[PDB]
Amino acid sequence: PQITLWKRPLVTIRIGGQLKEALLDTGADDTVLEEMNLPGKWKPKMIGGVGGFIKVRQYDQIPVEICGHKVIGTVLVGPTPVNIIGRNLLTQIGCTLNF
Amino acid sequence: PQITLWKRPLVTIRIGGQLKEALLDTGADDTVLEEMNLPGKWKPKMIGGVGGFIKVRQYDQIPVEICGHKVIGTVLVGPTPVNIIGRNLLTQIGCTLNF
Ligand SMILES: COC(=O)N[C@H](C(=O)N[C@@H](Cc1ccccc1)[C@@H](O)CN(Cc1ccc(-c2ccccn2)cc1)NC(=O)[C@@H](NC(=O)OC)C(C)(C)C)C(C)(C)C
Repeated sequence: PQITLWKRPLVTIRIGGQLKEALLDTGADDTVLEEMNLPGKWKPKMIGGVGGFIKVRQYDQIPVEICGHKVIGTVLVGPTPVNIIGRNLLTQIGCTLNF
Repeated sequence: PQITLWKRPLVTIRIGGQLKEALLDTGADDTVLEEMNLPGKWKPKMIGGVGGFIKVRQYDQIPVEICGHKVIGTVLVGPTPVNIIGRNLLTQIGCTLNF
């Protein structure tokens, strides 16, 4: 698809049994999801945005379905205002900015 | 051009004679520049990112040059860690997210 930017670029994603809305974010290095109890090992990290830092849990090698595209990578979980799909997963779906 | 997302989509912008590096950010409603002086009236605004809110100064109808494209719109100035080009100006350059 070709997504214009008059509205927030929100899509539905699937992570295990859970459907969520998430923002396609070219200004995010990383994918950050709202609080959820994913399986397996995690590492505590801090990530920075506008307004300062938040503490997140880093889970590696997590399958996520984004608009029917299957990706597998790193997901951070923490007190983000919105679910954010960052470049680490945008690159796995083949996303580019065009103008 | 087409910009891949392997690295941060940083581009050079020109504003009022000044060169700046800025991030093309589909996850930003607004364009927000690091602290700088601009002419004309402004008013305070609070904008929220992942780590909370910052207070910025809102300037309307500011011309910006982004990758050869002349745009005019609202620019927020304040304590952002990075210059951000948000959807208000991305729409003016006709940017789409493609995958
Ligand atoms: C290298 O660090 C990052 O990549 N940081 C990312 C990040 O914060 N990205 C910012 C751009 C950025 C990059 C580097 C340093 C600082 C900031 C944005 O891509 C995503 N972010 C994601 C975001 C989106 C919505 C909201 C929000 C806020 C209030 C109410 C509803 N939503 C908060 C954060 N958007 C905003 O913060 C924007 N906020 C905004 O559009 O609010 C409507 C601003 C910018 C206009 C302030 C994450 C923490 C998401 C990984």
